[PDB]
Amino acid sequence: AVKKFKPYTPSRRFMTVADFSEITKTEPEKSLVKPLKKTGGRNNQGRITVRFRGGGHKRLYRIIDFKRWDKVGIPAKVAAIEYDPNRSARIALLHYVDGEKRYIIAPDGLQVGQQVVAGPDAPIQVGNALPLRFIPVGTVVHAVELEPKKGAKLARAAGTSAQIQGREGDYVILRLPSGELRKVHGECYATVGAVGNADHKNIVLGKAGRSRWLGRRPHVRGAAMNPVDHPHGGGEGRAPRGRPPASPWGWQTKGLKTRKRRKPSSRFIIARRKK
Amino acid sequence: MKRTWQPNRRKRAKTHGFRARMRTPGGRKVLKRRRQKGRWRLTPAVRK
RNA sequence: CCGAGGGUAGGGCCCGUGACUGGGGCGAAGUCGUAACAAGGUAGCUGUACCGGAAGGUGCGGCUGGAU
RNA sequence: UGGGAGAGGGUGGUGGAAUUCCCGGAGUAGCGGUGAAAUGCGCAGAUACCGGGAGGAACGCCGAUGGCGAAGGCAGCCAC
RNA sequence: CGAUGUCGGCUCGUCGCAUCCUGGGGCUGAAGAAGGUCCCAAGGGUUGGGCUGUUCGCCCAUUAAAGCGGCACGCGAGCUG
RNA sequence: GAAUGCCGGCAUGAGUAACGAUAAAGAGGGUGAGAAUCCCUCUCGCCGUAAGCCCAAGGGUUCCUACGCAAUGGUCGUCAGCGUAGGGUUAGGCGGGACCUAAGGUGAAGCCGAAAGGCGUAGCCGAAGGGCAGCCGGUUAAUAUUCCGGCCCUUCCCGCAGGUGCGAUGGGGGGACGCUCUAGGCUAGGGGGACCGGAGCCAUGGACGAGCCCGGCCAGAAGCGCAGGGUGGGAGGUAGGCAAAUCCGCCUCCCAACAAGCUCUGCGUGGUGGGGAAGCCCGGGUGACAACCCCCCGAAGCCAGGGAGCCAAGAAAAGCCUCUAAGCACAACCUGCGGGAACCCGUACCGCAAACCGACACAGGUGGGCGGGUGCAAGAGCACUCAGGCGCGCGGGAGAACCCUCGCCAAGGAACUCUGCAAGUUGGCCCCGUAACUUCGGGAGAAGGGGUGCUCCCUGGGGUGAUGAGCCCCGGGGAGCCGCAGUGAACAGGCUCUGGCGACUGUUUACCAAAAACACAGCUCUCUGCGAACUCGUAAGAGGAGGUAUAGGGAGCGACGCUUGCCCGGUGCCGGAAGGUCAAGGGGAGGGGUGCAAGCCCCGAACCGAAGCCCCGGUGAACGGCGGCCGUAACUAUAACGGUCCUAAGGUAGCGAAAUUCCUUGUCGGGUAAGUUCCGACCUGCACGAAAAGCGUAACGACCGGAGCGCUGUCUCGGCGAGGGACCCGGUGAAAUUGAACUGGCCGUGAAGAUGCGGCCUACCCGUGGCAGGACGAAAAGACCCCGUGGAGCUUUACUGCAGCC
RNA sequence: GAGCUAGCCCUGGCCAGGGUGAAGCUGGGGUGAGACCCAGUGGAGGCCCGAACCGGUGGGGGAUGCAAACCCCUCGGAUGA
RNA sequence: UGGUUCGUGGAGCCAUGGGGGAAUCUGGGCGGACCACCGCCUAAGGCUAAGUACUCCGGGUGACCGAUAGCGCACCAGUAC
Ligand SMILES: CC[C@H]1OC(=O)[C@H](C)C(=O)[C@H](C)[C@@H](O[C@@H]2O[C@H](C)C[C@H](N(C)C)[C@H]2O)[C@@H](C)C[C@@H](C)C(=O)/C=C/[C@]1(C)O
Ligand SMILES: [K+]
Ligand SMILES: [Mg+2]
Ligand SMILES: [Mg+2]
Ligand SMILES: [Mg+2]
Ligand SMILES: [Mg+2]
Ligand SMILES: [Mg+2]
Ligand SMILES: [Mg+2]
Ligand SMILES: [Mg+2]
Ligand SMILES: [Mg+2]
Ligand SMILES: [Mg+2]
Ligand SMILES: [Mg+2]
Ligand SMILES: [Mg+2]
Ligand SMILES: [Mg+2]
Ligand SMILES: [Mg+2]
Ligand SMILES: [Mg+2]
Ligand SMILES: [Mg+2]
Ligand SMILES: [Mg+2]
Ligand SMILES: [Mg+2]
Ligand SMILES: [Mg+2]
Ligand SMILES: [Mg+2]
Ligand SMILES: [Mg+2]
Ligand SMILES: [Mg+2]
Ligand SMILES: [Mg+2]
Ligand SMILES: [Mg+2]
Ligand SMILES: [Mg+2]
Ligand SMILES: [Mg+2]
Ligand SMILES: [Mg+2]
Ligand SMILES: [Mg+2]
Ligand SMILES: [Mg+2]
Ligand SMILES: [Mg+2]
Ligand SMILES: [Mg+2]
Ligand SMILES: [Mg+2]
Ligand SMILES: [Mg+2]
Ligand SMILES: [Mg+2]
Ligand SMILES: [Mg+2]
Ligand SMILES: [Mg+2]
Ligand SMILES: [Mg+2]
Ligand SMILES: [Mg+2]
Ligand SMILES: [Mg+2]
Ligand SMILES: [Mg+2]
Ligand SMILES: [Mg+2]
Ligand SMILES: [Mg+2]
Ligand SMILES: [Mg+2]
Ligand SMILES: [Mg+2]
Ligand SMILES: [Mg+2]
Ligand SMILES: [Mg+2]
Ligand SMILES: [Mg+2]
Ligand SMILES: [Mg+2]
Ligand SMILES: [Mg+2]
Ligand SMILES: [Mg+2]
Ligand SMILES: [Mg+2]
Ligand SMILES: [Mg+2]
Ligand SMILES: [Mg+2]
Ligand SMILES: [Mg+2]
Ligand SMILES: [Mg+2]
Ligand SMILES: [Mg+2]
Ligand SMILES: [Mg+2]
Ligand SMILES: [Mg+2]
Ligand SMILES: [Mg+2]
Ligand SMILES: [Mg+2]
Ligand SMILES: [Mg+2]
Ligand SMILES: [Mg+2]
Ligand SMILES: [Mg+2]
Ligand SMILES: [Mg+2]
Ligand SMILES: [Mg+2]
Ligand SMILES: [Mg+2]
Ligand SMILES: [Mg+2]
Ligand SMILES: [Mg+2]
Ligand SMILES: [Mg+2]
Ligand SMILES: [Mg+2]
Ligand SMILES: [Mg+2]
Ligand SMILES: [Mg+2]
Ligand SMILES: [Mg+2]
Ligand SMILES: [Mg+2]
Ligand SMILES: [Mg+2]
Ligand SMILES: [Mg+2]
Ligand SMILES: [Mg+2]
Ligand SMILES: [Mg+2]
Ligand SMILES: [Mg+2]
Ligand SMILES: [Mg+2]
Ligand SMILES: [Mg+2]
Ligand SMILES: [Mg+2]
Ligand SMILES: [Mg+2]
Ligand SMILES: [Mg+2]
Ligand SMILES: [Mg+2]
Ligand SMILES: [Mg+2]
Ligand SMILES: [Mg+2]
Ligand SMILES: [Mg+2]
Ligand SMILES: [Mg+2]
Ligand SMILES: [Mg+2]
Ligand SMILES: [Mg+2]
Ligand SMILES: [Mg+2]
Ligand SMILES: [Mg+2]
Ligand SMILES: [Mg+2]
Ligand SMILES: [Mg+2]
Ligand SMILES: [Mg+2]
Ligand SMILES: [Mg+2]
Ligand SMILES: [Mg+2]
Ligand SMILES: [Mg+2]
Ligand SMILES: [Mg+2]
Ligand SMILES: [Mg+2]
Ligand SMILES: [Mg+2]
Ligand SMILES: [Mg+2]
Ligand SMILES: [Mg+2]
Ligand SMILES: [Mg+2]
Ligand SMILES: [Mg+2]
Ligand SMILES: [Mg+2]
Ligand SMILES: [Mg+2]
Ligand SMILES: [Mg+2]
Ligand SMILES: [Mg+2]
Ligand SMILES: [Mg+2]
Ligand SMILES: [Mg+2]
Ligand SMILES: [Mg+2]
Ligand SMILES: [Mg+2]
Ligand SMILES: [Mg+2]
Ligand SMILES: [Mg+2]
Ligand SMILES: [Mg+2]
Ligand SMILES: [Mg+2]
Ligand SMILES: [Mg+2]
Ligand SMILES: [Mg+2]
Ligand SMILES: [Mg+2]
Ligand SMILES: [Mg+2]
Ligand SMILES: [Mg+2]
Ligand SMILES: [Mg+2]
Ligand SMILES: [Mg+2]
Ligand SMILES: [Mg+2]
Ligand SMILES: [Mg+2]
Ligand SMILES: [Mg+2]
Ligand SMILES: [Mg+2]
Ligand SMILES: [Mg+2]
Ligand SMILES: [Mg+2]
Ligand SMILES: [Mg+2]
Ligand SMILES: [Mg+2]
Ligand SMILES: [Mg+2]
Ligand SMILES: [Mg+2]
Ligand SMILES: [Mg+2]
Ligand SMILES: [Mg+2]
Ligand SMILES: [Mg+2]
Ligand SMILES: [Mg+2]
Ligand SMILES: [Mg+2]
Ligand SMILES: [Mg+2]
Ligand SMILES: [Mg+2]
Ligand SMILES: [Mg+2]
Ligand SMILES: [Mg+2]
Ligand SMILES: [Mg+2]
Ligand SMILES: [Mg+2]
Ligand SMILES: [Mg+2]
Ligand SMILES: [Mg+2]
Ligand SMILES: [Mg+2]
Ligand SMILES: [Mg+2]
Ligand SMILES: [Mg+2]
Ligand SMILES: [Mg+2]
Ligand SMILES: [Mg+2]
Ligand SMILES: [Mg+2]
Ligand SMILES: [Mg+2]
Ligand SMILES: [Mg+2]
Ligand SMILES: [Mg+2]
Ligand SMILES: [Mg+2]
Ligand SMILES: [Mg+2]
Ligand SMILES: [Mg+2]
Ligand SMILES: [Mg+2]
Ligand SMILES: [Mg+2]
Ligand SMILES: [Mg+2]
Ligand SMILES: [Mg+2]
Ligand SMILES: [Mg+2]
Ligand SMILES: [Mg+2]
Ligand SMILES: [Mg+2]
Ligand SMILES: [Mg+2]
Ligand SMILES: [Mg+2]
Ligand SMILES: [Mg+2]
Ligand SMILES: [Mg+2]
Ligand SMILES: [Mg+2]
Ligand SMILES: [Mg+2]
Ligand SMILES: [Mg+2]
Ligand SMILES: [Mg+2]
Ligand SMILES: [Mg+2]
Ligand SMILES: [Mg+2]
Ligand SMILES: [Mg+2]
Ligand SMILES: [Mg+2]
Ligand SMILES: [Mg+2]
Ligand SMILES: [Mg+2]
Ligand SMILES: [Mg+2]
Ligand SMILES: [Mg+2]
Ligand SMILES: [Mg+2]
Ligand SMILES: [Mg+2]
Ligand SMILES: [Mg+2]
Ligand SMILES: [Mg+2]
Ligand SMILES: [Mg+2]
Ligand SMILES: [Mg+2]
Ligand SMILES: [Mg+2]
Ligand SMILES: [Mg+2]
Ligand SMILES: [Mg+2]
Ligand SMILES: [Mg+2]
Ligand SMILES: [Mg+2]
Ligand SMILES: [Mg+2]
Ligand SMILES: [Mg+2]
Ligand SMILES: [Mg+2]
Ligand SMILES: [Mg+2]
Ligand SMILES: [Mg+2]
Ligand SMILES: [Mg+2]
Ligand SMILES: [Mg+2]
Ligand SMILES: [Mg+2]
Ligand SMILES: [Mg+2]
Ligand SMILES: [Mg+2]
Ligand SMILES: [Mg+2]
Ligand SMILES: [Mg+2]
Ligand SMILES: [Mg+2]
Ligand SMILES: [Mg+2]
Ligand SMILES: [Mg+2]
Ligand SMILES: [Mg+2]
Ligand SMILES: [Mg+2]
Ligand SMILES: [Mg+2]
Ligand SMILES: [Mg+2]
Ligand SMILES: [Mg+2]
Ligand SMILES: [Mg+2]
Ligand SMILES: [Mg+2]
Ligand SMILES: [Mg+2]
Ligand SMILES: [Mg+2]
Ligand SMILES: [Mg+2]
Ligand SMILES: [Mg+2]
Ligand SMILES: [Mg+2]
Ligand SMILES: [Mg+2]
Ligand SMILES: [Mg+2]
Ligand SMILES: [Mg+2]
Ligand SMILES: [Mg+2]
Ligand SMILES: [Mg+2]
Ligand SMILES: [Mg+2]
Ligand SMILES: [Mg+2]
Ligand SMILES: [Mg+2]
Ligand SMILES: [Mg+2]
Ligand SMILES: [Mg+2]
Ligand SMILES: [Mg+2]
Ligand SMILES: [Mg+2]
Ligand SMILES: [Mg+2]
Ligand SMILES: [Mg+2]
Ligand SMILES: [Mg+2]
Ligand SMILES: [Mg+2]
Ligand SMILES: [Mg+2]
Ligand SMILES: [Mg+2]
Ligand SMILES: [Mg+2]
Ligand SMILES: [Mg+2]
Ligand SMILES: [Mg+2]
Ligand SMILES: [Mg+2]
Ligand SMILES: [Mg+2]
Ligand SMILES: [Mg+2]
Ligand SMILES: [Mg+2]
Ligand SMILES: [Mg+2]
Ligand SMILES: [Mg+2]
Ligand SMILES: [Mg+2]
Ligand SMILES: [Mg+2]
Ligand SMILES: [Mg+2]
Ligand SMILES: [Mg+2]
């Protein structure tokens, strides 16, 4: 769990990598991948709309099953656990007794060779998927649909988890990975357990070059630019911001709430986020 | 040192060529003007 | 060949000494407070941590070498 | 070999009292605090009372001058 | 101001004299030696170094002496930067 | 007659600079009206990981031959990439199309936009990626995997034979993949041979020799051999692969699992077809019936989709195999054989350059492959050389100053200078040895030394082969020889001590700045619950992301260590269903106009009425800020201490004459003979200070300070020598500039610095090589500075609007 | 107008040779078992030296240039951002 | 909000982006806010020659040019570059 290195180079001093101990298959399923078109941050106009993207490692997309309710009552064996470069979680390859194969994001505690199943009847065991209304209150859970049949949306990053606090009406109350308390419909599926690879957050990139491999190009401070470029531009020598800290587009970036006031979801959010 | 003109037959006909001018209103006005001035060639030569 | 020693370079140990700096001891009648000895007027002491002109204070845990 | 007491250790679970916050109700002119006050909180509806919800910590009675451990130390209850 | 390149250093001089040294003098509170002060004198001479961009100055070791000033603060179609 | 006017023409500078790498030339013969320059020969020199040879791009006849020399060629020209004419590029297999998909572009359906237009799944287009059949030699003045020779191969059509449930733009398999390291066996390529073949050679003192010199191959179907790649076989069930399916997928059972078998490539052999040198003759003949063998080195290439380890987790689609649906099983497909058919476009030539990009026959720039040998530890490094290619399209003399590039130097050795700038020194390999400090990796090639050639003798292990000889790679030991000197030549660190800044490798002002600046791992704040926030767009649509709070955006700080204090009064942001103010709208007290009148029309107070602002709170790794004056101790001095005024609060730790200190070279210490710099200290900090972070910090740095050693032409202080220029002769022949010129010194005068005025002095006429004081010398209508009710970038609590948001 | 230049997207290619010797594995020691130690093996890395290639540090030359950014000597990176 | 001479003006008229929303002659618009009288005209469908504009083209004519003029072009010019 997080391997360090000897300081035999200045960058190896602090660079740490994952242990990869839970991986059991080093190549993807040839029928479950398709090429992932790198955007480099540029949109259909050819315009940079997200800055500092691009130049990272070539990748293939693993088609993940964020529905699960496709195959109610059809068990599947956990055949392997693999690396996916498109998310922080690991992925679990499932051989359905159908002969169908699919990926799910691999929760913590999963083990190759066990069995998983989805549906109202499913037992409350790591890997099983159920509509939220059938899962006991207080269960930790991931891959939650935000609306019935729309796809697992919440709790998908490595180590994240959501907890069913209680129920009212057709809706159940979850505490999200951000500490938010939110109502989600009871028909919404979810999978029990937390997402695996929790040590993902203790990784130290270690050098500039590791951000580049991930496609993260260098971020330039507004204070290093000129008035034409950014509200923090200019100054003779260094300069404090000398005005409320703004983004490149001039909106304040220190506390200014940006969520839309009249949003229809506000009726389903019980309490804003945590720390 | 390396200079600005680096000829490329494929780049030429795809940027200034006849079929490129006909795809936009601005390119068509070029040819309209260029015809109206009696220019002997509407479009740069490139040997395909 | 060896060789007293001379020469070159680099280490180790000890002694003297140094602008200045740190506390220590001692010094009949200096300044500031009053922490301990009575429950010493907030019981004291304690390891540690933080803080404060100073003795000290305070938090956590501990001891009775604590009075009623 | 056959037995016996015990807060001895570790892991995993789990119960109620109470404090705090938030929601709702009902209700009004102060609450809180000290040696005495004041800061503070309260008509933007506090305190006191009821209902619900969220969370963390410590285990009241039994508890004793008691028991266990090499010492430090170990106290709700359940299982290994 | 349709441009007179601006500090200092180097190189290369040349001039003035209110003379730093050498030469000639008077006065001296000039015994001697060595000084003080003024007069005459521009022929020649007027060192090497440490610090600083420095001019200047301070210091070290000497010296007969280690002079002051001018020449677009002499000298960038001569160099340095 | 002037506009630094416009256009043209012609002068000055001037027979001046220059003639484009310092790789280099000389002679003989020839051609021609004419020759340093063209052709031929010999001699010399230069490149040889190229300055040699293939390929691609770009260029577009420049290629070959004949005849020419006006211009082009920096001179010449008889020559040429020039002029005229004639000739030259040949493919089922090479490259591209009639095949595939990539980003991207386009775009049925569909969406959007005043118009023009913008998007957009499928589809289609799009290549140097995938896929797909030719190798050797010969021939031409000029093309050749293209013509010809030999030996091979593919696809389409039709036929015959045999086989089979045939059949597709649909299902499935496959195609199908990274980086680093790398095994086995081969080939490419190279080295040696006492062997095989070869025209000759014996010089000049010796050698007739195991002598010298030249050469000892290439391609090749099936089969076979060696080395490798891919690959389980059978049955039962099936609900999944958007219909079907015997294929695939999943489960169960049997058999076989480092194999074998089957299959596909590489290499070898292989019927057969080729090639074949020095030398000597005149590109050709001969050599020649040429020989065509053994040994060794050996890839980065091949077998290959090989293996291992690793994290950053490494295209698609067709060809192809298989599965079946309609349909059809007189068909259709598969296999083999045979004949027939096989289209379009490119192909010349230059191609690190005189033919491409740079206005030039321009010292610049331009992607891929091959790139020999010997020695130096390796190598594509360095030196020399093969093959092949050149001597750079002005030359001949001379032997000045001065310039560039280069060599050396007595004694001294940084005294030079802003600075050791520059140049010395050091220099590879092997062995010995190697400090503070440290994050234990390092600092480290620290430092400092010793060795290095050749001959003879003995000796150890390795690859090949076989276990031996031979060949080849690594050594150990002993005795000697020579020189000033043995990495004898070329290529190849000077070192240390101590400060500042920045952790680090990186990045940057193309073309005056490479840095301390930017970035950077890491830290904190804050926003965002997904049709996310945010960003681009009028929009649709996109990016964010086929991601989901261990995620994503924004901001500051900048590895790491130890830390980051107090102030929320003002601005910002966060919260606050009360209160105040609040526009449209609601309301309608009450007036007004007009009409004979019902009516029509106008204005209008209270009162309700959003966000915003006001108001009450919170909030600093949010904008920011963090006092003054007076007094006090048993010597003096200084104040732990007290007084009072003010503030929102009064700068904590740490550091300090500092990249910050004005006074200032502060003061004291160190270093020095001497230290405005440097280091260490003190603290009256003009005017440090804690994420515009504070203080340290091993390692790192073409950064910037200070010092020492070494060593030097930097210097005292210069001298000599080399080449390339300058100089002279022959050839060609510019430039800016230029009112006109018959254009001297001084002292004056003058718009205040006079060749040109006054007075005096000096001076025969004209040049060449030189130096730069003047012609307020040339160049650029001064960038500084001011002015203009000139302009542009940028800012904000300047004004007024706009997008955006509420 | 992105045939220059800046960034990104798709698909290809390139980086002689030498040095250092991480994790891992193996063996030995050690212990109750361990950690840990030693040796061999291995071949990591914005590691080290140095061509090609990419740069442009310092000086000199050039300055109507060979060149509207060049030449020479010196120097940086050279498996990687 | 646009048009008109009309820039919010006492601002009608014409047109229309939004909200409300009739009537068929005893219906409706206008005569510069509005009201009355007096008058003018019949919206929410369409077409319609001529008289007006211009000169790529062809003629005729100049107190128009005469090769630096007149078109950029008298000529192989939108060419060479
Ligand atoms: C590299 C070569 C060029 O020269 C220069 O760059 C040198 C460094 C210059 O300084 C030049 C001479 C500039 O001239 C100076 O400009 C100053 C503001 C004013 C000076 N003047 C006495 C006051 C004046 O001499 C320049 C404005 C004039 C140029 C355009 C010029 O005419 C020639 C330029 C060169 C020769 O190409
Ligand atoms: K100025
Ligand atoms: Mg590490
Ligand atoms: Mg390691
Ligand atoms: Mg894992
Ligand atoms: Mg794949
Ligand atoms: Mg696929
Ligand atoms: Mg981007
Ligand atoms: Mg696009
Ligand atoms: Mg586009
Ligand atoms: Mg962005
Ligand atoms: Mg993963
Ligand atoms: Mg829901
Ligand atoms: Mg990546
Ligand atoms: Mg940054
Ligand atoms: Mg800046
Ligand atoms: Mg801009
Ligand atoms: Mg701005
Ligand atoms: Mg600013
Ligand atoms: Mg800036
Ligand atoms: Mg700035
Ligand atoms: Mg500043
Ligand atoms: Mg700045
Ligand atoms: Mg700031
Ligand atoms: Mg400010
Ligand atoms: Mg701002
Ligand atoms: Mg916003
Ligand atoms: Mg929230
Ligand atoms: Mg180009
Ligand atoms: Mg092309
Ligand atoms: Mg092309
Ligand atoms: Mg192109
Ligand atoms: Mg083109
Ligand atoms: Mg024509
Ligand atoms: Mg055109
Ligand atoms: Mg002696
Ligand atoms: Mg006390
Ligand atoms: Mg006391
Ligand atoms: Mg007490
Ligand atoms: Mg006591
Ligand atoms: Mg105090
Ligand atoms: Mg306290
Ligand atoms: Mg206590
Ligand atoms: Mg007591
Ligand atoms: Mg009220
Ligand atoms: Mg002036
Ligand atoms: Mg002038
Ligand atoms: Mg001038
Ligand atoms: Mg001038
Ligand atoms: Mg005298
Ligand atoms: Mg006298
Ligand atoms: Mg006397
Ligand atoms: Mg004199
Ligand atoms: Mg001085
Ligand atoms: Mg001066
Ligand atoms: Mg001074
Ligand atoms: Mg004297
Ligand atoms: Mg003066
Ligand atoms: Mg001067
Ligand atoms: Mg001068
Ligand atoms: Mg100059
Ligand atoms: Mg000067
Ligand atoms: Mg001059
Ligand atoms: Mg001069
Ligand atoms: Mg300077
Ligand atoms: Mg006139
Ligand atoms: Mg002129
Ligand atoms: Mg003019
Ligand atoms: Mg003119
Ligand atoms: Mg002219
Ligand atoms: Mg003349
Ligand atoms: Mg002339
Ligand atoms: Mg002339
Ligand atoms: Mg002339
Ligand atoms: Mg002359
Ligand atoms: Mg010239
Ligand atoms: Mg020249
Ligand atoms: Mg000769
Ligand atoms: Mg002739
Ligand atoms: Mg000739
Ligand atoms: Mg001739
Ligand atoms: Mg060679
Ligand atoms: Mg051309
Ligand atoms: Mg040819
Ligand atoms: Mg002729
Ligand atoms: Mg000619
Ligand atoms: Mg001629
Ligand atoms: Mg002639
Ligand atoms: Mg000519
Ligand atoms: Mg000629
Ligand atoms: Mg020429
Ligand atoms: Mg030809
Ligand atoms: Mg042809
Ligand atoms: Mg053929
Ligand atoms: Mg070809
Ligand atoms: Mg066809
Ligand atoms: Mg296609
Ligand atoms: Mg389109
Ligand atoms: Mg296309
Ligand atoms: Mg292709
Ligand atoms: Mg062949
Ligand atoms: Mg012929
Ligand atoms: Mg068959
Ligand atoms: Mg079939
Ligand atoms: Mg098929
Ligand atoms: Mg590929
Ligand atoms: Mg890797
Ligand atoms: Mg071969
Ligand atoms: Mg060899
Ligand atoms: Mg010979
Ligand atoms: Mg195999
Ligand atoms: Mg022959
Ligand atoms: Mg014969
Ligand atoms: Mg493999
Ligand atoms: Mg595709
Ligand atoms: Mg039939
Ligand atoms: Mg055809
Ligand atoms: Mg053709
Ligand atoms: Mg050809
Ligand atoms: Mg040529
Ligand atoms: Mg060629
Ligand atoms: Mg080149
Ligand atoms: Mg090439
Ligand atoms: Mg030439
Ligand atoms: Mg050239
Ligand atoms: Mg070669
Ligand atoms: Mg070597
Ligand atoms: Mg050359
Ligand atoms: Mg030449
Ligand atoms: Mg000459
Ligand atoms: Mg001469
Ligand atoms: Mg000599
Ligand atoms: Mg000599
Ligand atoms: Mg010497
Ligand atoms: Mg010395
Ligand atoms: Mg010395
Ligand atoms: Mg110097
Ligand atoms: Mg200095
Ligand atoms: Mg220095
Ligand atoms: Mg040297
Ligand atoms: Mg050397
Ligand atoms: Mg160490
Ligand atoms: Mg050494
Ligand atoms: Mg040595
Ligand atoms: Mg010898
Ligand atoms: Mg063997
Ligand atoms: Mg020697
Ligand atoms: Mg070296
Ligand atoms: Mg300093
Ligand atoms: Mg740096
Ligand atoms: Mg640091
Ligand atoms: Mg740092
Ligand atoms: Mg850094
Ligand atoms: Mg620059
Ligand atoms: Mg610039
Ligand atoms: Mg430039
Ligand atoms: Mg420069
Ligand atoms: Mg700079
Ligand atoms: Mg640099
Ligand atoms: Mg920068
Ligand atoms: Mg930090
Ligand atoms: Mg926008
Ligand atoms: Mg999206
Ligand atoms: Mg997407
Ligand atoms: Mg930075
Ligand atoms: Mg910073
Ligand atoms: Mg430390
Ligand atoms: Mg505040
Ligand atoms: Mg505030
Ligand atoms: Mg407040
Ligand atoms: Mg309204
Ligand atoms: Mg009336
Ligand atoms: Mg309001
Ligand atoms: Mg403030
Ligand atoms: Mg302060
Ligand atoms: Mg404080
Ligand atoms: Mg503190
Ligand atoms: Mg100080
Ligand atoms: Mg300061
Ligand atoms: Mg100072
Ligand atoms: Mg100062
Ligand atoms: Mg001083
Ligand atoms: Mg001293
Ligand atoms: Mg200091
Ligand atoms: Mg002081
Ligand atoms: Mg500061
Ligand atoms: Mg700040
Ligand atoms: Mg600052
Ligand atoms: Mg510091
Ligand atoms: Mg440090
Ligand atoms: Mg340290
Ligand atoms: Mg650096
Ligand atoms: Mg640097
Ligand atoms: Mg010299
Ligand atoms: Mg010479
Ligand atoms: Mg000529
Ligand atoms: Mg005249
Ligand atoms: Mg005259
Ligand atoms: Mg005057
Ligand atoms: Mg005068
Ligand atoms: Mg005169
Ligand atoms: Mg006159
Ligand atoms: Mg007169
Ligand atoms: Mg006169
Ligand atoms: Mg005279
Ligand atoms: Mg002459
Ligand atoms: Mg002359
Ligand atoms: Mg002159
Ligand atoms: Mg002058
Ligand atoms: Mg002008
Ligand atoms: Mg002017
Ligand atoms: Mg100007
Ligand atoms: Mg300027
Ligand atoms: Mg002014
Ligand atoms: Mg004004
Ligand atoms: Mg004015
Ligand atoms: Mg203005
Ligand atoms: Mg402006
Ligand atoms: Mg580009
Ligand atoms: Mg391009
Ligand atoms: Mg490389
Ligand atoms: Mg090793
Ligand atoms: Mg490296
Ligand atoms: Mg350079
Ligand atoms: Mg460059
Ligand atoms: Mg140098
Ligand atoms: Mg220049
Ligand atoms: Mg160069
Ligand atoms: Mg060089
Ligand atoms: Mg290197
Ligand atoms: Mg390398
Ligand atoms: Mg008005
Ligand atoms: Mg109006
Ligand atoms: Mg109106
Ligand atoms: Mg009717
Ligand atoms: Mg009527
Ligand atoms: Mg009516
Ligand atoms: Mg109307
Ligand atoms: Mg009306
Ligand atoms: Mg009317
Ligand atoms: Mg009226
Ligand atoms: Mg009318
Ligand atoms: Mg009508
Ligand atoms: Mg008409
Ligand atoms: Mg008409
Ligand atoms: Mg006519
Ligand atoms: Mg006429
Ligand atoms: Mg004419
Ligand atoms: Mg005319
Ligand atoms: Mg015309
Ligand atoms: Mg003309
Ligand atoms: Mg043209
Ligand atoms: Mg022409």
